[PDB]
Amino acid sequence: GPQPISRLEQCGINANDVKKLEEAGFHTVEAVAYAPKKELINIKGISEAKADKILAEAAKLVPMGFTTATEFHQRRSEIIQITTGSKELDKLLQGGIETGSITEMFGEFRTGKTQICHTLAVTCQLPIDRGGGEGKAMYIDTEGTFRPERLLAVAERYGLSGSDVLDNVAYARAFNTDHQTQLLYQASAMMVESRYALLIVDSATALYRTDYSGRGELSARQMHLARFLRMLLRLADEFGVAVVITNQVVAQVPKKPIGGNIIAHASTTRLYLRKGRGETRICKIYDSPCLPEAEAMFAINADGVGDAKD
Amino acid sequence: GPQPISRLEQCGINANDVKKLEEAGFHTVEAVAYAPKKELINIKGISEAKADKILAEAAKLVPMGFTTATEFHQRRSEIIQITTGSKELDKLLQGGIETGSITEMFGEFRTGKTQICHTLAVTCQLPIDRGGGEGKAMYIDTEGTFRPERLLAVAERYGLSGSDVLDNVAYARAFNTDHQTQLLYQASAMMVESRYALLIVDSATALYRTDYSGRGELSARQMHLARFLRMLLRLADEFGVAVVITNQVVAQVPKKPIGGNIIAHASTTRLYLRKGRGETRICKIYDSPCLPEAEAMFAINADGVGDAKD
Amino acid sequence: GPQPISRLEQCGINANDVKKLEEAGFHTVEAVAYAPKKELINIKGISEAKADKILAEAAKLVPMGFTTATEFHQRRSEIIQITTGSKELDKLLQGGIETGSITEMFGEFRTGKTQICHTLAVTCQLPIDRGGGEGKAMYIDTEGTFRPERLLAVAERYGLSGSDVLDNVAYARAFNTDHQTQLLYQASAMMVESRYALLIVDSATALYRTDYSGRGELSARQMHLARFLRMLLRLADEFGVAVVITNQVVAQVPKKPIGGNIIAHASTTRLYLRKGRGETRICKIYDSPCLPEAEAMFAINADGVGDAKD
DNA sequence: GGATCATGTAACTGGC
Ligand SMILES: Nc1ncnc2c1ncn2[C@@H]1O[C@H](COP(=O)(O)OP(=O)(O)OP(=O)(O)O)[C@@H](O)[C@H]1O
Ligand SMILES: Nc1ncnc2c1ncn2[C@@H]1O[C@H](COP(=O)(O)OP(=O)(O)OP(=O)(O)O)[C@@H](O)[C@H]1O
Ligand SMILES: Nc1ncnc2c1ncn2[C@@H]1O[C@H](COP(=O)(O)OP(=O)(O)OP(=O)(O)O)[C@@H](O)[C@H]1O
Ligand SMILES: [Ca+2]
Ligand SMILES: [Ca+2]
Ligand SMILES: [Ca+2]
Ligand SMILES: [Ca+2]
Ligand SMILES: [Ca+2]
Ligand SMILES: [Ca+2]
Repeated sequence: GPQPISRLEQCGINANDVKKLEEAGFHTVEAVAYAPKKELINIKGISEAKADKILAEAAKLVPMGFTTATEFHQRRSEIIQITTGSKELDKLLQGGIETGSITEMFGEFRTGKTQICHTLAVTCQLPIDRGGGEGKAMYIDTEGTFRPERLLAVAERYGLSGSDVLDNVAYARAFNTDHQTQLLYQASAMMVESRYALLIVDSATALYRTDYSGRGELSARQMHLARFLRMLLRLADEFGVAVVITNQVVAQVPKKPIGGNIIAHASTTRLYLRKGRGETRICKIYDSPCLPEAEAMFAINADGVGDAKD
Repeated sequence: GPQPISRLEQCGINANDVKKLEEAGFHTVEAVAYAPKKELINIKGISEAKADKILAEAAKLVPMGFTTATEFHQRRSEIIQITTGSKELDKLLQGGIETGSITEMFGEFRTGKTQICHTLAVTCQLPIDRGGGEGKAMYIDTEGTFRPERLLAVAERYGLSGSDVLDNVAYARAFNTDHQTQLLYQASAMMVESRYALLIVDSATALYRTDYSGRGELSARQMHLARFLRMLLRLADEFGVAVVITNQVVAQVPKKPIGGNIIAHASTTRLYLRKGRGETRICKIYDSPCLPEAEAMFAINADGVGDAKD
Repeated sequence: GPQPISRLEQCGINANDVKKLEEAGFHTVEAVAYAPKKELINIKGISEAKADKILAEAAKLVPMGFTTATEFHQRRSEIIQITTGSKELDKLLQGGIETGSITEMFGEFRTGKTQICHTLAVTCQLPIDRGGGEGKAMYIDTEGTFRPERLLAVAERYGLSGSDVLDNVAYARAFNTDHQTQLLYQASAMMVESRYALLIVDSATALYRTDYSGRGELSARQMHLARFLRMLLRLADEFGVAVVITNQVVAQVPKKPIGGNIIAHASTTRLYLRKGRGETRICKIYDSPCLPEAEAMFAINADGVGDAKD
């Protein structure tokens, strides 16, 4: 895991400065080592003469320099992949939902974006031997569509105790794009105390359509969204968590997701879920750096996402 | 219930600013805490130096941060669900129409969308022990199809006095999509004085088809509809009311509702009502985050929506 | 290849000064001969009386003066051009990706910018007879989208041993625009020990959008980007390497790359990759000093970039 | 013993 920022005290930085960084939003040596000098200068008391030291001290602990592709490949092969609850889907994602990267599943209504985010909120608590991620879940909602009774229905399918599952899911609701980005700063706090394995934002773009209405507000909403998606990338790098965000679609004037190019570039995996028949949906890999563009065929059963009981 | 915005006076904000917010459309601390900084800046007198304070003061009263899924589940289990007037329907919706979320029932003509909205306007006044919601009703109409004589016919079935029922239903007619959105701002006013348990918009999209005619006006009508549906979500969150909106259908060129993706995403529950035989209709769950896609079989009797008297 | 800066010791400069230059960022006589007097003065110990000598001594070894266009043309005709993995693309680039110049491929998501950078990371190790570049690869990533399993899939297609290929690719991740420019200084170190044939930055502008947010920060981000792109040009001139950088696009408010004029001028070749159908993309020459503006039609197969298997 | 001037980018539905 990541080293808490209090470790920096043992290096030459007084607690007055460290406690100035924790108030800014840094609760981990990684989060400071990743930050550029410009952000440290931007703190009310962190003078230039300090930030140069803080950065040079933090870089001593974390590896910034190069490495051969072998160490990366060997380390990457040990990355956790949370099971989706569907053998057909994991066969498509080659194991499951990666961690340390941003996955985005978009699709027309009813296609089960919130349902996948609900099983993932549970299976991410399974032991690694069972495909899970061995950690708590973190569910930021922007719709009011968080239904814990759907967490129990899948918790019982996997044998876990419904009591503990509803205790290892930290829920919060965003009421506007400002609160939504603010909950991420409070998220970095909680993520250094307990171990989280999955952070969910559902939906990641639902509030941006309405908070920025005028045609002149469009360039400002994509840039506010860009910082939000970058904040999400910082949590994945620093905490080794798995970020799953949910998008919405729009008609090409056939379905095409919203958010624009800023979200299509930032996302590493895009899953396009369309409805098939009855309760069986069709997930297709829209974008990925390693998976071939293919399709699967999962379902939405009374016990969460599963396979098409045909 | 929600705290009126005058409570904010006891914190450091002068009445000149509070009375500037009430003129904007905020009559509740929640409605201010949910609003983003951008909207407060947009008021004629609320400078940046104030909005940062107003937001930071309002957030002290209402909970914005995280919480475990247990507190949510325990609190969610105590949510009110208004009876539909049909045992078969409540068995489908698992208790009745939820509050604090947007329910949408669409369907071909005659299929009883206005009739369901008429019984709901009455049963939402029943005591909670009888399945109701213990509160007044709020009926925005965009068709002229509000018939109070149908409110009496169901008021007498439930034993309530027809006099009081027609006194606890606040009716208003929208003549265009602008007036329709304007009535919501006057709705937040009335909802903080009295206690409302149900807000109805029938129909929610009937006026959008005609107010925006040209093919180039389509992107502007979906965005005006997006703000309207977001205004509806703010009332459900802030006032804990139950929003029921009515849609229309169109032929796939078999029935498919209008409004597009902006209304399908925003709605949490979509009910598809088709005609069966005689006076018996068939409600089917088109979209929901917790209910399985099933069907029921209600009817339209002389005393409102009921069960198929077979 | 380029002469290491220790060769300058055999001329009249003491090791104290040379070791002062290597700490600055010069590890090659060329890199010193190219540097202006102003930069040498800027070192903590290199007085004016030294820099004039160091420059005049370095210029004795490397050719700075004029030459006829014949020697250049004869020498230019012997420049290496790394194969893209697609016969259709090499026919467009007339042989492949040039070395000693900055190539930039931009395009909407999914269009295979990271995939091209992945095959190029492998084929640049092929012997020159097979179209490669006979050298190691250098992959600076700013997205976390470096997938070594895609390096193996193309390594096996070309018969090379997957073990050695993942040993000749030096990977590093940039977490902000400061670290990104810092990795170039550590790159000049490694490039004088081993022989590199290709340096990759993917993406070259992804971090600049977010690190500089305010409208007033725009003039400072283009200038920080200008130095970065100049650092890239110094590596191409001094080390004879091939620099391939990846850009992102934005909507004209159809696709137009970001970075502004500073990156459009600095780039010598700009390739515009759009999606065609299925797995077949379309690369078009946006800017080049010698190639006509044409298009090709490659693909993204399970073994990397290739030709459209039609 | 004794004063003085100059530049630089960025998305979005609707029957017979
Ligand atoms: N308990 C359940 N058992 C079976 N199916 C269910 C259950 N709860 C919901 N569903 C089904 O799951 C689907 C709802 O999916 P979900 O709520 O994830 O959609 P979504 O992509 O979030 O949509 P939107 O854009 O409207 O928010 C519907 O088909 C619904 O019938
Ligand atoms: N008093 C009544 N007793 C019995 N049935 C009635 C009564 N009033 C209306 N109905 C029936 O209810 C149906 C009308 O339903 P309703 O007005 O809710 O339709 P709707 O979905 O709003 O339609 P539209 O799209 O045309 O507005 C018809 O079948 C009509 O015969
Ligand atoms: N192993 C594979 N086999 C076949 N196709 C693949 C494979 N891995 C990825 N792809 C395809 O390659 C494309 C991804 O391209 P790439 O990752 O290079 O895009 P990009 O230009 O970097 O995008 P972005 O801006 O999102 O980073 C997708 O169409 C994906 O389906
Ligand atoms: Ca949802
Ligand atoms: Ca992407
Ligand atoms: Ca009606
Ligand atoms: Ca919905
Ligand atoms: Ca990429
Ligand atoms: Ca150029």
